[PDB]
Amino acid sequence: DALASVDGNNAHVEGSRAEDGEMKPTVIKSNVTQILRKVVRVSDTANTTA
Amino acid sequence: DALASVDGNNAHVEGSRAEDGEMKPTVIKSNVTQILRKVVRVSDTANTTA
Repeated sequence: DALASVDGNNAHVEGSRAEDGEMKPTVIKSNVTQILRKVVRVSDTANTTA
Repeated sequence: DALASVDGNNAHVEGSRAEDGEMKPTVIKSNVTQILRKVVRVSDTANTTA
């Protein structure tokens, strides 16, 4: 919700009222996860010795 | 029933997949009966003779 860059040169009289304020909303930024995987298969045949 | 015949070549690879195998069923032996009959007849006269 960064502020507004409408700084400008606002100058009004005292005996007056608002002129269409510019309230800005928020900004949503979303993301998504990622799957990681590691597999291991060992052959007990080649596992004869230690 | 009867166990599987001696294989001799029961050599399998290391870290391999379990083969489907082989399951032989049992044998149903069946027999039937036989009727034995012995007949005799004496005409009420040879039975009275001495």
